Amino acid sequence: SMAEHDDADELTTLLLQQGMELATQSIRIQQRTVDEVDADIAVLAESRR
Amino acid sequence: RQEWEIQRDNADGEVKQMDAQLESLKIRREAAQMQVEYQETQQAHTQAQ
Repeated sequence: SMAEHDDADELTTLLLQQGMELATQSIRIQQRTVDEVDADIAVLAESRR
Repeated sequence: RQEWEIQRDNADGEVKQMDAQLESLKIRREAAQMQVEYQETQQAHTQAQ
C-alpha cells in the first residue's frame, strides 16, 4: 500500500513540473501576440498619414 | 501635372503601408513557429510520463 501511494505522489509531482515549463512557453507566446498588435497599430498610423 | 503629383503621393503611401504589414506578418510567423516548438515539448513530456 505504501509503495502504491508513493508512486502516485511521484507522478503528480512530475505532472506539476511539466505544467510549469509549458506555462513559461505560453508566457512567451502571449508576449509575441502583444508585439503583433503593436505592429498593426503602426500600420494604421502610416495609413492615417 | 498637379493630379499626377497627387497620384504619386498615393502610391508612395501604399508602398510604406505594405512595408509595415510585412513586419506584422513576420512577427506572426515567429509566433507560429514558437507554437510548433510548444507542441513538440508537449509530446516529449508525454513520452517522459
